Amino acid sequence: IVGGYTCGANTVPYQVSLNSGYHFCGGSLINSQWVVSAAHCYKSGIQVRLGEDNINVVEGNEQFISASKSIVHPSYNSNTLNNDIMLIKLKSAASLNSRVASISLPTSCASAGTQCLISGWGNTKSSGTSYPDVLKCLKAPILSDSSCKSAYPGQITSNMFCAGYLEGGKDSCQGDSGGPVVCSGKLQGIVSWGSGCAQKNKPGVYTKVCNYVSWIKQTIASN
Ligand SMILES: NCc1cccc(-n2cccc2)c1
Ligand SMILES: [Ca+2]
Repeated sequence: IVGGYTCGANTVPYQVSLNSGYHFCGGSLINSQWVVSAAHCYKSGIQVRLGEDNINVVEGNEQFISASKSIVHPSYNSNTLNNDIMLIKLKSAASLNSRVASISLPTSCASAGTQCLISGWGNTKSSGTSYPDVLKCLKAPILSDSSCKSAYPGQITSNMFCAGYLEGGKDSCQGDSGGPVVCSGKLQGIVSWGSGCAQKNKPGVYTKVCNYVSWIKQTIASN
């Protein structure tokens, strides 16, 4: 997160860190056994880390649970990043509490102008490289489809939306991938892609979660 703020420990209780020897992506806990992330975060040997603030220090509220299965969306295209969504099942159910909690799926899509919270342990620099230990947060509005398409000609599908600031300075970044965009207490987006970070006229692009609720529910119901 570039141009954000320190969230505060366990203030984003649905935020997970995906770890394969090191943090590599964010995710969102959607029930005791399931995490939603980006398809471009797919790899084998994933441990889901819940209740994290400082990802380099065991602070006492963590739960570390290995993935038993990952399910990349059947229509994910890694070239265009269309359908950039994946489900991860935990080997055992997380113990839910005030600091480890699921986030609700949307019942409808959120409109341009809606204020959202984007979070993660990604790069905090727009030019350089600096990775934080503690969770960073950014309040950002959803941008109009037209402005999103104008920013990225030929690249925005119906499964994507832009959020952030066309002036730059405030954005998600490398390592925030797969993490949450939460608006009005619903998971509306997944950190997906962009062109660099916090650059003028290059806002963050996010997987449009409301398009996938049926797939998520049915997949969970049979797996
Ligand atoms: N600024 C949007 C964004 C989201 C997720 C990742 C990246 N990124 C990947 C490499 C460099 C930036 C950007
Ligand atoms: Ca920790």
